[PDB]
Amino acid sequence: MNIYRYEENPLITPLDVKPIHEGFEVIGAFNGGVAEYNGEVLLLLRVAEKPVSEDPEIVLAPVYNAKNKELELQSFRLDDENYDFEDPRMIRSKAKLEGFSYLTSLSYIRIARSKDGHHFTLDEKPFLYPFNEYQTFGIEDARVTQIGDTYHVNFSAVSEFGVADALVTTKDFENLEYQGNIFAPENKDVLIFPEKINGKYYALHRPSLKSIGNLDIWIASSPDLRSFGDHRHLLGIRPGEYDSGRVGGGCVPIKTEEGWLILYHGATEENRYVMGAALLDLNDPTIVLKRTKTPILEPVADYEKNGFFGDVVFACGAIQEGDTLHMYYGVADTSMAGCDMKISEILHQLEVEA
Amino acid sequence: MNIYRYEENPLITPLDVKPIHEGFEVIGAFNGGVAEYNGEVLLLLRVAEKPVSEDPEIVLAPVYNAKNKELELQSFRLDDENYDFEDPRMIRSKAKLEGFSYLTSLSYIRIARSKDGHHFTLDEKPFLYPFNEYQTFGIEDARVTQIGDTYHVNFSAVSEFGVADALVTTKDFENLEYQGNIFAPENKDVLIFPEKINGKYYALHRPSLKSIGNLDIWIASSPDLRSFGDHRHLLGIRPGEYDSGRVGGGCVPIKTEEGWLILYHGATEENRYVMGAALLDLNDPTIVLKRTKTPILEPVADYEKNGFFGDVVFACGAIQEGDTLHMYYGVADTSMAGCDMKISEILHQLEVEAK
Repeated sequence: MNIYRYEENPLITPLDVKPIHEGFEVIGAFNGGVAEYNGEVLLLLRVAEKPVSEDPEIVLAPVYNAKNKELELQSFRLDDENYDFEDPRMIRSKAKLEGFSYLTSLSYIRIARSKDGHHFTLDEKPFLYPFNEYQTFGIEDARVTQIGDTYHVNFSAVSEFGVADALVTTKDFENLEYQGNIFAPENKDVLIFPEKINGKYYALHRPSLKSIGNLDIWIASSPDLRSFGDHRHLLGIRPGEYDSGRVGGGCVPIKTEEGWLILYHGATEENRYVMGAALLDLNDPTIVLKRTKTPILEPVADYEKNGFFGDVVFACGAIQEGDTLHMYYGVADTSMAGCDMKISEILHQLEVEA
Repeated sequence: MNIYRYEENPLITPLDVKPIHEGFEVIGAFNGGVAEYNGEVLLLLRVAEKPVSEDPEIVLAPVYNAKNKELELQSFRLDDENYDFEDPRMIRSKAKLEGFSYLTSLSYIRIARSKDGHHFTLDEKPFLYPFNEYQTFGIEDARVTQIGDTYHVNFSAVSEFGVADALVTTKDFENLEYQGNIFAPENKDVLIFPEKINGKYYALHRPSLKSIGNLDIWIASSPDLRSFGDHRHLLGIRPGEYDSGRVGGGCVPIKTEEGWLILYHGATEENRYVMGAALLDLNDPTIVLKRTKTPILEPVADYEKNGFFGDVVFACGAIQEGDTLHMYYGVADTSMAGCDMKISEILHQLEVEAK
């Protein structure tokens, strides 16, 4: 189908971003949430900073102490027989390889803006930086849903208490109002639907489950975009397919005449991430109508295959201009890319494959 | 504490309950939620039933099929090297001992009623039995919060999609309105506060967490007791204490002058379960004022000891009569017991140990 990868890709890399912590290096500027504001495209970049150690035998985990309001560093020996360092994103206990003790970087959100959709300038300062006890290991992967004049910026809040999803609302990206953890841990990939639907707001989410249950997309309703309920299972993993390991919401649901168009990410058990699509009923989005059998975007460019965590495309937002989607995505957990696609052609793939 | 354990304990045991599934045995009638209705104490018992296999090399998972509305038992060999059968409650993948693929029992809720608080009679039939795709492995551990004339009966909904917490409301225990999964998986030990508090309803909860986080009590607010938000961490585990392994909500929060009194359960890593207490700010129950350092109720009577993994008391509700709390609790994973204690003594222990 028509995938127009921008000539300027990758649009924003770690080389474009200077670290804010002394003794740290920027390892990624990625997974940007996407908004239009005052005539410009905004990307709410996840900027990941890693504390550097001169000794190759030792690695460091950055923890924001919320009580003290400063950054603390926990050191580890790579040869510590109690820990596993094989996933570069995390420092895992050998007895709990399904989770993590610490992360290897600390993230926050920084805005970049563009007049043309292709060339971006960073705001001078960070936008959201860990500010409470739910964010000590970082603020990640901000999504943005605009309803009227209000932008709903929701993001993973990672701490020793779990991975929760929290919400900040704003009309101007300057005055921010904190709305709490809208989803309890363990959850992430929360996408708020862009309008009230038959008297209820909705959001996609993605419980991560210890005991039983796969990494599946769920949906919840809400009277006010603060509290959520009537949780339902929506889109499950598919063994042997591109989304055999996990699925999660990607972009904000796109209203079409055929249903809500869901551009979601899927990964295999080997953590190769692609984008796929699904279509939900317009009036009751708890109903799934169609789903792709093959991806709409895969990691094929060199900036998508090679990086901090390779073989990843991870779209966290897009701007609709008629039939065109200007889709922005993380690549390799390293950088930001852009592409244009067509709604009509995604819809056509859905009809063909379902 | 000066606990008065009921002379008739254990009040209700598996021997008192006949199985509703052909071929099964009742293995527990326990963890009962507690309500007062029409001049009687109601216990919303969790009844757990296990199938009996003709072949002792085979164990059966009693799974409810939500399309056909009946059980479809699934067979597993004890000698199957993909599975671990060492926790008799579960069939576990050897690669995922922190979870389960199946349960070896299936639970539902059945009411028992008493005029005197001590002698109970079962309702003829079940009250809540798996009825959707979120309940295929059972309905467990129902709690009851009465607000005015409405009873909020919330419970664990176990399936292949996860362990969620779901809500049914009723004014008479006969006409029930299903309100959906109020908390997403993975959650349980949900206790709805019995009043609107400064413009919001509140519920304790207890996220179970795969990646990072202990088994800690959280709290959430709600405008309507259907949707919940502003999730906050409330009570965490404590290394070296009776609640070093996990905590969870027990009874419905009790309004006192001093704050909300939370009678919660705690367990060590060695799986001994006790009751403790905490006191929350009356106007903002997200604030914790005091917490016990020793238990309020511990397993010491013979019927409280010898659960499969340890001694267990597990209180899922109580009825207040003045200063007296008539507390009902699961014992040893199998049966129900009752005790009386004084609220003033619990507040007094909170004071003394918080100092």
